[PDB]
Amino acid sequence: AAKDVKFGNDAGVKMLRGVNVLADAVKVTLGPKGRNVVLDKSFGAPTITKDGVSVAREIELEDKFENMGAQMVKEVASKANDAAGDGTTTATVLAQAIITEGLKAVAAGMNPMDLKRGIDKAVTVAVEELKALSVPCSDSKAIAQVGTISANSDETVGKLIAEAMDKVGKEGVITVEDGTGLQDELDVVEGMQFDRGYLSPYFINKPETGAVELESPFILLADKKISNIREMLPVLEAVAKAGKPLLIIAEDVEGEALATLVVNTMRGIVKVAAVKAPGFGDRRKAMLQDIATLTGGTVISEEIGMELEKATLEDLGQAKRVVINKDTTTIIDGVGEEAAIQGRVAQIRQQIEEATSDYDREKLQERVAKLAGGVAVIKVGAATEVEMKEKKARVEDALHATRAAVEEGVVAGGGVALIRVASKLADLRGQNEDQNVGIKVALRAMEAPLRQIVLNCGEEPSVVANTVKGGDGNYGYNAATEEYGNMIDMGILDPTKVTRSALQYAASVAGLMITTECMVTDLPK
Amino acid sequence: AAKDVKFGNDAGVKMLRGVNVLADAVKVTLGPKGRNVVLDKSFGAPTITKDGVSVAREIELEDKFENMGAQMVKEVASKANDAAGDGTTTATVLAQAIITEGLKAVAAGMNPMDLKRGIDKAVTVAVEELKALSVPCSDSKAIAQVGTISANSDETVGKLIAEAMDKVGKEGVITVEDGTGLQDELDVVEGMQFDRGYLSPYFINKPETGAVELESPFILLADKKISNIREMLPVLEAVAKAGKPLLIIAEDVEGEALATLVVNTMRGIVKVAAVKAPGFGDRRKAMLQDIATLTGGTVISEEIGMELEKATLEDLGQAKRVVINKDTTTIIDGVGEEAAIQGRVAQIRQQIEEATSDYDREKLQERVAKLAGGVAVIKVGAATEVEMKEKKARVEDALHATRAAVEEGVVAGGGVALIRVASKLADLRGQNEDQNVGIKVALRAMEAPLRQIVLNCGEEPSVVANTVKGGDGNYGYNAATEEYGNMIDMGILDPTKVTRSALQYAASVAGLMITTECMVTDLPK
Amino acid sequence: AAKDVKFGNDAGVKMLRGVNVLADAVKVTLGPKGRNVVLDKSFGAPTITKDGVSVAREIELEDKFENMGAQMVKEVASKANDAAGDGTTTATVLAQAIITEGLKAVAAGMNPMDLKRGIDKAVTVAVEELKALSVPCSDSKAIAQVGTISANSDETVGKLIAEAMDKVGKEGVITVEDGTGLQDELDVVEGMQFDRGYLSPYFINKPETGAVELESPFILLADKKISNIREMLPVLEAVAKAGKPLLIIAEDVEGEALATLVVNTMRGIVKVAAVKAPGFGDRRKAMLQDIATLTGGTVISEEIGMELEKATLEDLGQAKRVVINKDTTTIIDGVGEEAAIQGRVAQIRQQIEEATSDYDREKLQERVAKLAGGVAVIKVGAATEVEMKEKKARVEDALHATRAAVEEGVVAGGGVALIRVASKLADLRGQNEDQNVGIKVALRAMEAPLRQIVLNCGEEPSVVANTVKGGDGNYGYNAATEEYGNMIDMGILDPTKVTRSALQYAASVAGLMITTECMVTDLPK
Ligand SMILES: Nc1ncnc2c1ncn2[C@@H]1O[C@H](COP(=O)(O)OP(=O)(O)OP(=O)(O)O)[C@@H](O)[C@H]1O
Ligand SMILES: Nc1ncnc2c1ncn2[C@@H]1O[C@H](COP(=O)(O)OP(=O)(O)OP(=O)(O)O)[C@@H](O)[C@H]1O
Ligand SMILES: Nc1ncnc2c1ncn2[C@@H]1O[C@H](COP(=O)(O)OP(=O)(O)OP(=O)(O)O)[C@@H](O)[C@H]1O
Ligand SMILES: [K+]
Ligand SMILES: [K+]
Ligand SMILES: [K+]
Ligand SMILES: [Mg+2]
Ligand SMILES: [Mg+2]
Ligand SMILES: [Mg+2]
Repeated sequence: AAKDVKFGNDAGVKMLRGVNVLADAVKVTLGPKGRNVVLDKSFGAPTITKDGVSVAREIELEDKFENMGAQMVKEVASKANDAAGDGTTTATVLAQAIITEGLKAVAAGMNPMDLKRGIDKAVTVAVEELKALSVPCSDSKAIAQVGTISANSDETVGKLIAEAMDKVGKEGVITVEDGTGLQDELDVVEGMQFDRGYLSPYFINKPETGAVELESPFILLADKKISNIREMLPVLEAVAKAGKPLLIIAEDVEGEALATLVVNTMRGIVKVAAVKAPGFGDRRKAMLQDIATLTGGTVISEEIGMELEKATLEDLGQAKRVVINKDTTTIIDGVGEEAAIQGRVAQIRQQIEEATSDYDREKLQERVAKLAGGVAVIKVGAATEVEMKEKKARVEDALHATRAAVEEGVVAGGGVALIRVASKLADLRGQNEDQNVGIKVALRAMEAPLRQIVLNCGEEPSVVANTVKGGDGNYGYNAATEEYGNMIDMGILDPTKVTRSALQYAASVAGLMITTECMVTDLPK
Repeated sequence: AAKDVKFGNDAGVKMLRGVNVLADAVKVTLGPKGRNVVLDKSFGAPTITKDGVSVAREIELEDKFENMGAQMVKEVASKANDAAGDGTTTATVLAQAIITEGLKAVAAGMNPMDLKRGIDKAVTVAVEELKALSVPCSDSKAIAQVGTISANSDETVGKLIAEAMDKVGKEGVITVEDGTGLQDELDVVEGMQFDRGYLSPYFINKPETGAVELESPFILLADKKISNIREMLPVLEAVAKAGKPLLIIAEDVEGEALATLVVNTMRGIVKVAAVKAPGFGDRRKAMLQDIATLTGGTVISEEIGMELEKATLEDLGQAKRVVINKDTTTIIDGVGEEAAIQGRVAQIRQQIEEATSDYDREKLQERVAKLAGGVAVIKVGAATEVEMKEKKARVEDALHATRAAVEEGVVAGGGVALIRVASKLADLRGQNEDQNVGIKVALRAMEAPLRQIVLNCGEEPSVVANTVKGGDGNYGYNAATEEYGNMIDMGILDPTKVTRSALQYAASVAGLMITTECMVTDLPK
Repeated sequence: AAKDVKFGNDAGVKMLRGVNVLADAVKVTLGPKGRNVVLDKSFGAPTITKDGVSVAREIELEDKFENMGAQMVKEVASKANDAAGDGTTTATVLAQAIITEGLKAVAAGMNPMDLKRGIDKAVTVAVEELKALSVPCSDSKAIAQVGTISANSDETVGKLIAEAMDKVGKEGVITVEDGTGLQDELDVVEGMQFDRGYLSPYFINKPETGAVELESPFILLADKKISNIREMLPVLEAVAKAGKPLLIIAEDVEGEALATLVVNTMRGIVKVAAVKAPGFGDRRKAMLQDIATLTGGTVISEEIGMELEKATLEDLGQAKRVVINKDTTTIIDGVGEEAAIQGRVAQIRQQIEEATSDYDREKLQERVAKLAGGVAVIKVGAATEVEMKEKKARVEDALHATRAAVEEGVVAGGGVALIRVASKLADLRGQNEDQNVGIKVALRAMEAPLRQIVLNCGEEPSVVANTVKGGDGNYGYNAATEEYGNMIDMGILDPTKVTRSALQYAASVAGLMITTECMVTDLPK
């Protein structure tokens, strides 16, 4: 259709207005004193939230160009979310800060490309510096603290997460479900859990959790790669009857075969999901067997001259339920008999005795623990369905944040880490003045998170910012108590990963907008 | 419906306005300092590009007449693209330059036909002169340089392309696919690859790549032309069963038979694709056999009194996958047994020994290399899906440009080649004054590319243009470093083919517009 | 619906405005210096043409009455086109000239009927006078010249046409197809070709060429007229099987039978086309046999007591392909065996020996030549698909014009023939003054073609017209070189047939408009 086309400044003011509406709506929810945002619903009462992502999803503007600016920066939160699962609001205020000053510099006549280069250089060095300052979240105490902090100071949620990770390990699978009513519940189910997700989406039958769930399915344990569907045809049909879904746990399911499975299960033609076998090399085969012993199946390896074509429903393993995430497979309640299973345990138990290497020893103990990984399930307390659904949300977020914290060290929260980094880069320079302005734009935007947190408290941003910059190290402002102190000692930490991600995605989208010269959209008609 | 009709000047100003909107939007993306253009999307964030073609595709104007002018010049980029696969932006700025001055001359009262004749004469001589200045891109170093330059100075992409061409030859087939994650991968697959594309589109089942892809298909190796479908009927039905696609590799598939295949495979009635046999004359038969030995098929030649009717699925060859472009067929992983294949190699290996001619020797070595051409596959590095998808784009373009460079010599880039050519034509004259003005219009437009590249840098076009014209030879302006020097020594080259194409298509469309007296379009209703 | 009704002058000015828009758009394309007209397309770039018919097809006006005038005169071009296949633009400028002055005379109070009578008388005498001046286009040199002139001075196209007519005779069938690429190709295919077209349209399966094309069809050779479908029923069903089309070559297919064939083949119920047998009388039977010997069929004549009912697929002849125009049937590649065919040739070859009459001798040689007419196929050169498609158009038009030239003598081109004729009619008078004005209107309009050709050159119409009228004979203005001279010696000729047709259709439609008193059209609602 006929288009409306805008250039330079005309386009810039439109974009800026669009990012401001989005960022302003989102940033009021930042930190312990975040404010509420009410989102209208077509039916019933409006939604009241302090969740940034929830607000962003609702933002769409009337002016086509302003809407483009809003949808562009909205990409910042979504990418930061996909990558770290937290810090989307932080990423959004960093982006607004960089875009605002960057566009001002452009309007002033500065070279957009140089501005972007300067911003990029500052971010590159800032990230290195962020790593240098990064400390860990390994022990259960740290995990508890981060969990508590991520749960709005709810020490309860903190303990839960810590206990759940103590059961299945901090790398294990953990889920949260509605509670039976009052008092939380934590139980490990099959069963076993290993680090391997679906070999492709679509298998996802429950987009609510973005996971795949199968009930009383058959489990094919093939010790090899599967490229040709032909091999599956015989077993797939055997499973076609008995009306039960099939879980493929092979060394890997490549294009040809995988593509077919995706299409067939897409047409209701037999429900089948595929995931890679745990581990690699030798231990892979040994582990693929542990699953067999657990599900009562039989490994189909070519090493013993076995063919998938010559595989009956008797070779297949089976369990009451199996769940698979983007990167986790959990088999709940397997058919395997305690005789075989417990016997398998005894075997591996001796393996540990004959262990001549710590590495081999560790790997073996990992198997016995799993067989004797599973899935830790957290059932949220209650006392009224409303509160129960709420606490469930908090536990979910706290878990998500703590998981991120465990993966990559931690740094002082409350926006102080970025402020310390910015101060260390005061002498950073580029190839020219415009690049230097870009560097300064980035260092200035690095104070935005702390300033917005303070602003949401009802305090003065410049005063608090000035005071924090005055000290050093982990010295920061505790917005919950409105007292200065050592952020680490007060338990206010952020996973280095979310801080880094927030900054990189903010600078990335900001750089693109700053170097945008023209915009095209449908004519308002 | 009722039409709006415009004549002369009224039509001219409309056309000019339409080409200006398109050219201005496109030309800002020219060269190393090209600016970004933001293209609106109905959903999500806007597209940000420095790619001229991407911008042109989005240009459509409200005023019916202006839109006609935009769509007309848009033909310049598309034809230059189809012919050389690069230089569409260059072609667009040349067209705008020729159209602008040409229409001004017309408004001044000059004869349109003479103006066009003059422009044509200048372009004819300019092309001859361009050939005279043309130098080569034969060795891997040159290929690497061009690749690097086409990849925005990414020496990585440069090395990749150079290595890929070193594997399958600079005339061989090369593809790029998403990487497994971090670090690039280069592997040659079946298999073999020969220079023959689909005998007609439609066979193209994947318009994304504009190629045809078949999985585990049967390969009919007929040593003769196929005109009558009757001959195929028996084999086509044999292939109808077993549910596998068919690849026809005959001496040629003419109208009657071809037309049927296009219609049938068009109705899902058996998937079949046809391509000519590699080479011609004697070597053709020998090569058609190499394919047989590779795919485990049997050549059906009339020389041995064989009929296609009397051909079973046992005579047909077979491979896990085959891909065919506009002019390349690649058979990946053939059923042929290493015994037969490796034996065939030994045969041809002796052929080379008994070779009494270099030509026959070269041709034989070509066969052994292919059997012992295939398809080089480039898997782009990664480190996040976003960057991976981006680098993939660059490798694709760099490859496309380097391929063009390899085909036809090279000339100084940065728009200097056309400037040198223009200076050599200062004394060119026509049959009259109007023809002389046309010649001058063309020589003036030849400076436009260098001027726009400089303008995009933020420098002064006239000053740089003046300085480059001041020197001679490969003396030019390096827009990346903003330093003058020897364009060739700095590695800034353009395939003579893209420069020539850009100029000819620009002059061609410009000539048509300049000689347009009337425009007809639907009434804005 | 409610109508708008206009009378006399009100209607006249509307008509005149409508013919002026159409004629003005069309006439700029007249002659060697014709200008371009740009025609808008709903998708892609506009069409740029110098072809009058192409422009006329696009002309439709908003004002209902003006549109009526445009559509009426548009009938001039279309009829001239159908009758001579050239001179549509010439016919259009003659019509505008006659209509313009004629309507002015009417407005002045002159009797419309007398004006029309005068115009008619002038045209009647002018045509006689045109015949008197008419010279021939018989030898290949003349054919080459006309072809070159009709191909915009492209001596290449001229040679092609000349060679094609040298192969199949100037009365033979000639077609043009896309070339294989670079360099033209001329080959005679079956086969044989005779002067007989489809016995009715509808059989036309390819409206693009307005011809009928059959592949591997059966050929019924009945030596008699076919009125009753009953006779065909048995053979039609035999042909229903084997899934092959049928070509009926009988003495003639009359109403009843023909009507059925048209209806059945109209419903996909068996594809059958019918054409009369070549020649008449005795030679007819002999010729019908030559076709049999060529297609391997059997003539079904009642003379030998044969019935169509008792005719099997074995009696029917057969060929790989057959094409039939409005007045030409060409059988390509017949099944007949070279033994029978070459033997038949020997027979007729002796016939020529025993020939006691030149007439019988000529007729026999015609048969041997055909059997030892066919269809000459011209494959246009190339060097890029665009240029190839263009040159193909030129060859098509040049062929069409040359064919017309060959049929009926030639006269000086460049509009001089009509000017010479007009000068010879200076003393022509009618029954009254109004009739005399009508005569003058017609003689004045006869200068219009030369004047428009000159005007398109950018020269002065009155000066050139005055100078040409000053000399005599073939003295004219060469618009290509802008030099006066002998039109015939310069090779600028027009078939007398197209000039005559252009004038008669122009005067015919003009006469109708001039005698129109009232117009009725739907109310603009
Ligand atoms: N007591 C506190 N004092 C100061 N800052 C705190 C305190 N508790 C938490 N924070 C900080 O608040 C920030 C996180 O706030 P919040 O969860 O509202 O936004 P986000 O994580 O950036 O985005 P999302 O909407 O995805 O949660 C981090 O900088 C965190 O360290
Ligand atoms: N360092 C450089 N200095 C000057 N010119 C350069 C430099 N590097 C590349 N170029 C030139 O830039 C031009 C190519 O730019 P670009 O790829 O943006 O446009 P294009 O090829 O004309 O069209 P497309 O949009 O199809 O790519 C060529 O003239 C090339 O030689
Ligand atoms: N060198 C020439 N000088 C003068 N007149 C020429 C010359 N070459 C061709 N002509 C004339 O130009 C006329 C034909 O022009 P043109 O083909 O443009 O129009 P047309 O045949 O009247 O209509 P159509 O659009 O059907 O072709 C004829 O009168 C022909 O003799
Ligand atoms: K919040
Ligand atoms: K570019
Ligand atoms: K013309
Ligand atoms: Mg958070
Ligand atoms: Mg390019
Ligand atoms: Mg003509």
